[PDB]
Amino acid sequence: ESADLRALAKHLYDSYIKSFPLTKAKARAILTGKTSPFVIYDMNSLMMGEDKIKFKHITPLKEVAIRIFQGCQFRSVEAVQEITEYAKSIPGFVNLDLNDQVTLLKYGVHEIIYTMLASLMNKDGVLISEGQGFMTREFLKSLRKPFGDFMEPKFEFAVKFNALELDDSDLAIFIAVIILSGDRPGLLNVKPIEDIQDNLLQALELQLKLNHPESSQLFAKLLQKMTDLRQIVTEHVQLLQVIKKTETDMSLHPLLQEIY
Amino acid sequence: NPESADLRALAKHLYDSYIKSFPLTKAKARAILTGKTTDKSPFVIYDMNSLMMGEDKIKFSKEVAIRIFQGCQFRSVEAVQEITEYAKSIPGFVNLDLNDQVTLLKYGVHEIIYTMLASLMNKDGVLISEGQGFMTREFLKSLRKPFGDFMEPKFEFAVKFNALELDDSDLAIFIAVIILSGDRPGLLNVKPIEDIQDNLLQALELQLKLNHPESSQLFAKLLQKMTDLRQIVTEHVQLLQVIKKTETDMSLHPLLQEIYKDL
Ligand SMILES: CCCOc1ccc(C[C@@H](Cc2ccccc2)C(=O)O)cc1CNC(=O)c1ccc(-c2ncccn2)cc1
Repeated sequence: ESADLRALAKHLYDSYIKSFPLTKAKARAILTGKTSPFVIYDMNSLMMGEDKIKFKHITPLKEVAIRIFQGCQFRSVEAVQEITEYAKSIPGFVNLDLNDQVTLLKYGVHEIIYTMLASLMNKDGVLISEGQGFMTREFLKSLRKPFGDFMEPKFEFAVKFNALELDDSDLAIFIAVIILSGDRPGLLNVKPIEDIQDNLLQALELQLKLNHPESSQLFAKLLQKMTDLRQIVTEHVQLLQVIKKTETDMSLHPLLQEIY
Repeated sequence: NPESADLRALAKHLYDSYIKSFPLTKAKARAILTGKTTDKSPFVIYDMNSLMMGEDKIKFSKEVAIRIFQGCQFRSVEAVQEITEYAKSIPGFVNLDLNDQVTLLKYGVHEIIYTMLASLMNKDGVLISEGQGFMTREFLKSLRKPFGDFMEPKFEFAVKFNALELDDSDLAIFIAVIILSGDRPGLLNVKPIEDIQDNLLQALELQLKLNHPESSQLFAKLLQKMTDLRQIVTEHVQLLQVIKKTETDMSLHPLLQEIYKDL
C-alpha cells in the first residue's frame, strides 16, 4: 500500500511547485548567497527600494510603519489565492461540502501563510516581492510601536521551525495536513475531512522517514509545531485588533479595505 | 528487537510509576462513572441542597461558590504534588539542571492536570473527592459569574480527548512527553531535554501502535491535542486575573500563585 502514499507525496510536491512561485529551495539559495536581492535595512534604502525596484505591495495609493504593515496584509491576500489553488489539488478536497471547503481555507490560510513565510526567513531578515528584496529583521524591529513587534514573533517561530530542515517536498504534505483540519469551527461533515487528513498524515510520516532517516521523531517534532503556529496566528489577530481600535491613520480607499 | 524491547521496558516503568503516583486512575474513574457496580456509587451534587448534604456524606468559610473554587484549588495543589512525584520517576528528569526541573514542572503541571481531569469527566459532570462524589456540568455552569464558566472549556476538551479512548498505560507516557518539553520559556539546557523527549516519543509511538493497532494515526491525533491543552491553560489564567479583581476577599494558594507567575 506504500506505493499510494508515495504517489500522493509526489502529486502534492508537483502541485506545490505549480502553485507557489517562490520555493524554499530557491529562497535558501538567495538567503545564503549562491546566485541578487536589494537590501532594505533603513529608511533611505527603503525609499531607494521603492524607487528602483517597485515593490507593488508598497506602491503609492503616509507613515512608513503603517505602509509596511499594510504591505504585509496585501501580500497575505495575494498568498491566499496560491494556497486556495493548491488546496484544490489535494485528493478529496474538492469533493467536500462546499461550505466546509470555505471553512477549512478560512481558518487554515493563516497557519499556512506563516509556515511558508519561514521558508523566506533567516535569523537576519526576510525575502520580499518574490525574492527581489530582503528586509532586515532589525529594520522591522525598529518600527515605532506597535509595529516594531509585529514581525518579530514570526521570526522567532521561523528560526525554530527552520531548525527542522524541511524541504519543499516535506512542506507540500505538511501544508496539506494543515488544510484538512477537522477541528475548525462550523464544519458540517468532519468525517471525510479527518479521513483525508489521516491519509496525508500517513503520507507525511513516510516522506519524513524516507527523506530524513537520521532525524529521529521528526514527524512528532513537526506536528508539535502546530502549537507554535496557532499561537502565532492568535497573537497576530490580537495585534490587528489593537491597531484597529487605536491608530487613526490606517484607512485606505473603501474598496481597498473591502478587498484586503 | 533489542530497540523495541527497551521502549517496552520504558512504557512499563512509566505505567508502574503512574499507578504508584496517581491514586485515582482512569480505569477506576470509568468503573465509577459507568455505574455498573454497587460499591462504587458516587453521591451526585447537582444543586444547593444536594451540595449541602454532600459535606455531610463526603469527607473532604460560610459563602457558596468560593467554597467550590477553593476546594478545587486544594485539589489542584494535591495534583501538582502527585505530578511532581511522577516526574521524578521519569528517567533522566532528576539529572537535569535544577533550574530546568522547576521550569519543566512550572509549565507542564497544568497541561497534565487538564489531561488527567478528562479521565474523571464525561459530558455530564466530573468525579470529585477521590471518586466519592460527582458534580454535574450544569450545576457548575449555574454558578455566579465569573465562576459560572471556569470548567466548561475543560469539559469541552475532555469529551473530544476522551474519544481517543486512551487508557492509563497510554496516558503515563503522554504525560511524560508533556513534561519533557524542550520549548518551555527560559530553559537553560534544551538538548538533554529534547533527547529524553525523543525517546519518550518513540515509546509513546510504539505503545499506541500495540495497544490500539486499529486506531489510524492515533499518535498524531494525540500530539495535536497538545495545542488544545495550551489554549485551555491560557483561558484559565485570564479567567483568574478577572477573579483576583472582582473577588478581593478570596485567597489563592501560594503554590498555584507561583506556578502562574510570569507564565
Ligand atoms: C470542582 C470542579 C472541577 O474540578 C477541578 C477543576 C480545576 C482544577 C485545576 C485548577 C484549579 C484552580 C482553581 C482556582 C484557582 C487556580 C486553580 C487549576 O489549578 O488551574 C482542579 C479540579 C479538581 N477539583 C476537585 O476534585 C474538587 C474537590 C472538592 C470540591 C468541593 N469541596 C467542597 C465543596 C464542594 N466542592 C470540588 C472539587
